Amino acid sequence: FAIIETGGKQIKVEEGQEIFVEKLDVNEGDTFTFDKVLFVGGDSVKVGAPTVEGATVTATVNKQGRGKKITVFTYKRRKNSKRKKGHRQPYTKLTIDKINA
Amino acid sequence: MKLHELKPAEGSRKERNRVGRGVATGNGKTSGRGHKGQKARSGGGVRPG
Amino acid sequence: AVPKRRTSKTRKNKRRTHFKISVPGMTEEYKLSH
Amino acid sequence: PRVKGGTVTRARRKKTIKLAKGYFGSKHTLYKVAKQQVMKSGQYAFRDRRQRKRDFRKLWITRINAAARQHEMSYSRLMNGLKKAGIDINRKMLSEIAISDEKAFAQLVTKAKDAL
Amino acid sequence: MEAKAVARTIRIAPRKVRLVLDLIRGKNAAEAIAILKLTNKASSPVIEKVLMSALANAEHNYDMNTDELVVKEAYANEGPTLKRFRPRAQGRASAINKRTSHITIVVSDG
Amino acid sequence: MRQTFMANESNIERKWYVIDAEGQTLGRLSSEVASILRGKNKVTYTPHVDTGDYVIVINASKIEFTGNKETDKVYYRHSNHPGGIKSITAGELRRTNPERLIENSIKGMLPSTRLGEKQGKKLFVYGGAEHPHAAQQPENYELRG
RNA sequence: GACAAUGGUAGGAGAGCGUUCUAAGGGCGUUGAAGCAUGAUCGUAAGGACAUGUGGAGCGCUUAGAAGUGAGAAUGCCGGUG
RNA sequence: UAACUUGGGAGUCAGAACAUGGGUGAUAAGGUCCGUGUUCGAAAGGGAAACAGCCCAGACCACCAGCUAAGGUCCCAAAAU
RNA sequence: ACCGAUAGUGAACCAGUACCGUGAGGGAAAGGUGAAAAGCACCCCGGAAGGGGAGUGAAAUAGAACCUGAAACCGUGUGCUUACAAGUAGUCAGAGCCCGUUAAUGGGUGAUGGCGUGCCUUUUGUAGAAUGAACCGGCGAGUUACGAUUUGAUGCAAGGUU
Ligand SMILES: [Mg+2]
Ligand SMILES: [Mg+2]
Ligand SMILES: [Mg+2]
Ligand SMILES: [Mg+2]
Ligand SMILES: [Mg+2]
Ligand SMILES: [Mg+2]
Ligand SMILES: [Mg+2]
Ligand SMILES: [Mg+2]
Ligand SMILES: [Mg+2]
Ligand SMILES: [Mg+2]
Ligand SMILES: [Mg+2]
Ligand SMILES: [Mg+2]
Ligand SMILES: [Mg+2]
Ligand SMILES: [Mg+2]
Ligand SMILES: [Mg+2]
Repeated sequence: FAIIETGGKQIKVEEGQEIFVEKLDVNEGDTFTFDKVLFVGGDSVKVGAPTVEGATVTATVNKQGRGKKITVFTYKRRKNSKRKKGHRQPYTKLTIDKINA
Repeated sequence: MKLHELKPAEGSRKERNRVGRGVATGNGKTSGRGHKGQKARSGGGVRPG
Repeated sequence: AVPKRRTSKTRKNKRRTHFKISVPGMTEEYKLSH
Repeated sequence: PRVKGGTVTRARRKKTIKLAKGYFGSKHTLYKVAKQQVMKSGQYAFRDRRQRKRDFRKLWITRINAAARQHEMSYSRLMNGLKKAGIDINRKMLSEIAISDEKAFAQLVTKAKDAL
Repeated sequence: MEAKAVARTIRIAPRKVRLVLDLIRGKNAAEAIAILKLTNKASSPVIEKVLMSALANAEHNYDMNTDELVVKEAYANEGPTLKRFRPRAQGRASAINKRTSHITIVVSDG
Repeated sequence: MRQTFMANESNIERKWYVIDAEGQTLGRLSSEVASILRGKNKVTYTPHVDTGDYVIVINASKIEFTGNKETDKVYYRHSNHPGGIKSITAGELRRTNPERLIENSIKGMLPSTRLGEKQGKKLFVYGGAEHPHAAQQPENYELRG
């Protein structure tokens, strides 16, 4: 298993493993490389200061859709003051194939 | 101009301001006439001067 | 001396657990006419 | 000309009754009451997804001042150690490692403990 | 086969009838005419003409045997009312609500 | 949602320990005992189930009070009747029924939920020095400095 | 797009959703209209489509115009029921 | 980064506490009347056990990511017995 | 570019009627089977009411309260859950047991844990022990005509209009 850092946060993975993430700039049927590793134990252990070198993951993408809608609402009492709106947040999807380049 | 493509000029027409038809319009219960006095009365005010 | 509230649909029905009736005896149909 | 209100009324009134579903008693049949709890459900939810972020940052530290205690280490002198090494790994990761293994957690800690 | 019969605009409240029916449901048939006429109520002589119409049509219309033939559904449901008035102490008056019911029985074999 | 593993009923193994109450201050002990019942010091601690362990206490009677508070550490009580403030004890309880005095200081350090009562029904306290719970191989537990 | 700002009562200013009628244009319907009940559907909001059942003769769409044009509260008026 | 002028359209004239400078009162009152500033009013979120005005601090929507103010680190209850 | 059965007339039907008042005088409620009466011959249970079969019809769950048929309210059945428990009644988290969608990061029930004093109006300030609301449904409040003053858009210009 290996650790990455990805957008604003960290994730850990293994092969044959769905993994979701905040949106990225690619088309479908294509590949991507997370140039950011911070720890890999496995058995060939390697941990140090960030962007540990010699570790660039490979993967593949599957879908480029959006999430599900939540509603938003607030109100102050005894005062005629409210609000409503909607949100439906996007996501990229992946699967992991190989662990370094 | 064929009776089903009709478009007057820009800036000519407008929609009214209807009053006391909810909260979000900005003119709801009180309808301008803020709170209780003589100016908030049906047939209020004063002859000018 | 006057109800301050409304009686819900449950508290009305939690109360009638015992507001049923009973069965006669059973001698062979024949009555228990001692 | 005349406008008698029609179905706009009982439409708007059951897009709410259909949201109040799983609620006790007359809070899934009545509009004047349902409407009052659908509202608070919006101000509670708004408040919870800014507090969820404060719950789970307790478990992650709950579960590191257990694991460090095993090997003669507080939480503070652990998270101070790596401040010199430079490990910028978040919690939510140290929870899932030290729950799983010990051997990485043997190296991991010994450098935090090294640099002090 | 599932026969039935209904009695319609019968002049008793439902809340008074429903006490007898709970003693009648999920039982045999000749184990019901007996328990009915040994229950001192006023509901009982009208739920007794309403089995025996569901048993006399599983013999001439649909051809089943009365030997084993049980009761699978009996229930009462509200009906139309009849509004009346009782006078009181001062000039005031007070409501009266004379109520009705519909009765429904189902006899089945297995 | 993501990677924050939960414990459930299956993923838990609960154990039985032993502790000695000779030459110890009262609450200084019970601060360290109510955590073992509660599920800290494991790495599977979750706050909606019972992940903690069983704890046996022996020879309660040899428990010390500093200063002078076997006379002015009163334990009040009431009975929902008029004039019923029963100051039934001061510090006699060390002598009579010592097997309770240790059992109320610990149940106050724990919460008052449908669960934090249950994880105090896994405490066993004796003023003697022998326990009938030898069927379960209860280990010892020396303490923190 | 490199910086930017956005809590809000009285109140002012701006952009729009929906209902009923009319005019012109183009269209759907006994191979099932409006209305009614279900559903896990889309849009930044008011609100909009699609299928499936009952129903059994009349409704939408595009653009402009005219208004008895949107209710939870008035010890509110009328009817039904607890 | 603001002001000055002219013109169209409003609302308000019961104000409170806290600290400070002074009358009246009994160096009494969450008294009552004036002056200078901060907050409630019209403002949510942390701490003071609970609390409209008190110390920190000004919410565009979303996330199971992270650094410090007020106050705080034996257990309830997060962090140095 | 008028209403379409709480509307339009006080009255679409038995309407200045029933009903209230010594009298003068005051005032309601209530429309719809089907294209066609072909308006259920006959058998069975029951004293009759009403229902089950048969038969007319394109359909009788269109059978004289008959076009459609919402909601409150009242009930029958059962997939998950509930008799050591302190509750503005729900929100975020989260195991089990039962299903299988407008095909999506699915839906129903929820043993346990954290937070949490309803809505509107009036007030310096209200969970308030300050007011009003039993519940559901329909109706129910800045308009129109003449004059004035400003802003916007247009047509002709030392001229412009009846
Ligand atoms: Mg406003
Ligand atoms: Mg209002
Ligand atoms: Mg005024
Ligand atoms: Mg007898
Ligand atoms: Mg704003
Ligand atoms: Mg802001
Ligand atoms: Mg129409
Ligand atoms: Mg209107
Ligand atoms: Mg005033
Ligand atoms: Mg001042
Ligand atoms: Mg009608
Ligand atoms: Mg017709
Ligand atoms: Mg005010
Ligand atoms: Mg006052
Ligand atoms: Mg009241």
